[PDB]
Amino acid sequence: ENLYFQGDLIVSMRILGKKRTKTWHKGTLIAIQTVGPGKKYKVKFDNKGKSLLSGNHIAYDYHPPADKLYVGSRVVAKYKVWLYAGIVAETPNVKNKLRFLIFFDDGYASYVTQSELYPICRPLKKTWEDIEDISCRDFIEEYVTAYPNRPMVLLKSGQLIKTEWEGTWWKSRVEEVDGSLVRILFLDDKRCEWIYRGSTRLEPMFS
Ligand SMILES: CC(C)(C)NC(=O)[C@@H]1Cc2ccccc2CN1
Repeated sequence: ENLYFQGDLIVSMRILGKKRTKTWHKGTLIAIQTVGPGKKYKVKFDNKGKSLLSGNHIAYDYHPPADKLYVGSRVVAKYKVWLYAGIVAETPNVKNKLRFLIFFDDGYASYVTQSELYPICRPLKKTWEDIEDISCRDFIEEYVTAYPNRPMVLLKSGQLIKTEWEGTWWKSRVEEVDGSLVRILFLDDKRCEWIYRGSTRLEPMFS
């Protein structure tokens, strides 16, 4: 069937849709289609290109209130600028200086503000199940289900550790810490990366 209304969605509303590039872009919801138990959402992007999308591949073009965001919520967030999908790993608290921690679908982790977040319209029941990379998907499942039990390594600036990159271990140094993230300096390459303190890319977490 062709619908005009479906839950809180209405044909003609402005929305965000996931493109094949895996970045998300503004468009208009031009149709809602049911095929038995299934639903699909036709989006006309602002370049005139059209996609027929599942409801987990559209997001509202507003920032949700704090009380609708949980650990495990499926969101689109500003990725450092593209909009990219992720999972809420932390909500605002004193220890994170009132920010949201996002685990993006590619494994990148970043703190963001409410104004950098958008809610996915029809998330899956197990919100991680549409994470394409299986290693990332399993990590998020474990993290979200185990929460608030979160093993993390306690690290201090100047500390020498081994960090993973491209499947091998590298000599590295902790440059700074920000909440649940650590900025690692790869010593040979002389460049830095922000990494989650519970990541098994930090050899102390792996071992
Ligand atoms: C862009 C980020 C994520 C900082 N990565 C890099 O710049 C990588 C980091 C790295 C680590 C060990 C050995 C070689 C390399 C090459 N550049």
